[PDB]
Amino acid sequence: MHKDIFTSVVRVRGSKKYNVVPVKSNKPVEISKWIDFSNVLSRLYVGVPTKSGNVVCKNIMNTGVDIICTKNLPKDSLEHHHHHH
Repeated sequence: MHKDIFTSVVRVRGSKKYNVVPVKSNKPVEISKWIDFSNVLSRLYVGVPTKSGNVVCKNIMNTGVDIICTKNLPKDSLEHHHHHH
């Protein structure tokens, strides 16, 4: 229609079960910048296991837009429902 919501996969550097995180933008971006931002993420390593809606870089490429990961990264899997066999 006009612009598309940026959504890409960035590398997450750390021991947190997963390896990469799906990130999205708060505001619509032109598809030409979707590639451009993904290029940035290709040199970028997120090292924070966080909840959904976490801002990695605000004003990416100095645009005024927010890039947020919407996947929940479980770094330490501490489940205390079961004991242990």
